[PDB]
Amino acid sequence: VERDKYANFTINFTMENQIHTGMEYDNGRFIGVKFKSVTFKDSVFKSCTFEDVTSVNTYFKNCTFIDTVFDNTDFEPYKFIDSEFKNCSFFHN
Amino acid sequence: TSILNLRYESNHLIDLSRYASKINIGSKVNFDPIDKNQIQLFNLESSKIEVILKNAIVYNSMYENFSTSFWIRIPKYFNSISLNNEYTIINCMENNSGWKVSLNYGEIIWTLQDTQEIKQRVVFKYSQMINISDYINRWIFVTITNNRLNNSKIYINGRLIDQKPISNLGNIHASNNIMFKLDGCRDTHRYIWIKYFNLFDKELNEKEIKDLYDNQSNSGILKDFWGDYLQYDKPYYMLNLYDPNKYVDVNNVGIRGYMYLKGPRGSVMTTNIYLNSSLYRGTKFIIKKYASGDNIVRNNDRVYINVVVKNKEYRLATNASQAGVEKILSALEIPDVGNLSQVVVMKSKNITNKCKMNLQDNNGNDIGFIGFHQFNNIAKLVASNWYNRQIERSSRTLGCSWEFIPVDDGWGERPL
Ligand SMILES: [Cl-]
Ligand SMILES: [Cl-]
Ligand SMILES: [Cl-]
Ligand SMILES: [Cl-]
Ligand SMILES: [Cl-]
Ligand SMILES: [Cl-]
Ligand code: NA
Ligand code: NA
Repeated sequence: VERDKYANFTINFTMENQIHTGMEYDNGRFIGVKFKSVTFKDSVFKSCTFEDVTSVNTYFKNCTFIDTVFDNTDFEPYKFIDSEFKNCSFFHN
Repeated sequence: TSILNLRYESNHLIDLSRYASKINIGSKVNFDPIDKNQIQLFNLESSKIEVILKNAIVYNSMYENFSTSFWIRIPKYFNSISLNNEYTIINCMENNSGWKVSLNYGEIIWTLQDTQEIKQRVVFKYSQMINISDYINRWIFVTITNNRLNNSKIYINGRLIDQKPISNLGNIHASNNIMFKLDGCRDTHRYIWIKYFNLFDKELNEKEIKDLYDNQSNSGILKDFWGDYLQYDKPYYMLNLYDPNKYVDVNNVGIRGYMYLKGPRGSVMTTNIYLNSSLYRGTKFIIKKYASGDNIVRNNDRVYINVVVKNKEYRLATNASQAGVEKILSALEIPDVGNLSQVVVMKSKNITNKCKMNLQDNNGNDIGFIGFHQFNNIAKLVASNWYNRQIERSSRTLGCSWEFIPVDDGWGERPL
């Protein structure tokens, strides 16, 4: 449209050392993933799924999450900064 | 009694009062094809019903008492433009005099006003930062009564919420017509559900309202969580009122395994709008007809219960000849139930009770109401006749008290 966008994708194991900014992730799966010092800034997450995930020094800054599930995640308040959720389901850590 | 009685009959909405006032429906008013008396109004100029009253019963007095009754299903607010955006849904205001039902984030509001610039508001407030609401996206019975010598009263489900003084007023001259329409609503995807709209030429007392609550509740037809008729061949997520921070699961299919209550059921959350418990959780049930001979589930209807595991349809069953007081339930493959007990009598009342499924064998004997029990710290679904026994002369909440939740646009959670 006029924004960067990466959809219908399933990331299976590990993400390390990347600062992702300005992205829309449409229906992306993060399943069994380990995040290590990864940073998403100024991005949008739509109809995505977080499942059985681990996060070390990773952060979601100025991110809107829409229609996404966090299921068995290690996510804490201090990880999402100046944050926003919209119809997001939270299943337990 | 009624001077207005908006009811759907044949293929048209009408007034069942002698005054038989004329109703002007718009092109874009939706009727529930299962209960057409359930009316759906959109934020569109064409989504509007207008009642042109007979000039006699038009309110133009300073001492005549009146009341209005209706049921409403108000979907959850999803967006921030709807915080502090009061919007009128029913209007009998002519030159800022008359009355109106208005809505706003977490509120249903009533306003009267006279010809001389004085009003009064009564307000029922409800939260959306709450695990399980009685009021979000569920049919609630609203009744508003007025007495000119004292107060206006707002009752929800037969029970008084608030009362505010109106003795200071004031001759009120209301509109000659009532407009059912969302006016002033800044949320483009917004609607209400409305049904059973009544007007009365007096201030109803607190027993007349309970009675109207009990008759219009359609005791004799089971309901889902939201208040609509319970249906066959329709997936429902399950909510146990006794233990509501748990959802239903199956460890394994077959008489080998068991259905159980798993926790903790999570949350749904929109920032500054709502934080609720998740409702779309665990194994879905489907109520199957025993007698294939209308898909409305009624009191004492013998059924089966299907169960969805990993996308596949199974059967709720048990052996009641197993030793012990509670008979533990399993999800069986369907062509393999044999002569295990699976036939369930569905219960609306006795008298109303939230305990909905009474398990029987194939020779007419009660196995018990489906509920749950703790074994080795595993809350397994069981049937037991203790349930059927505590239901004598009590109406409290038990582990057999259930709620069926289908997916709905008013709730707006991601199904999974
Ligand atoms: Cl409430
Ligand atoms: Cl309340
Ligand atoms: Cl709220
Ligand atoms: Cl019911
Ligand atoms: Cl209900
Ligand atoms: Cl089986
Ligand atoms: Na509520
Ligand atoms: Na239903």
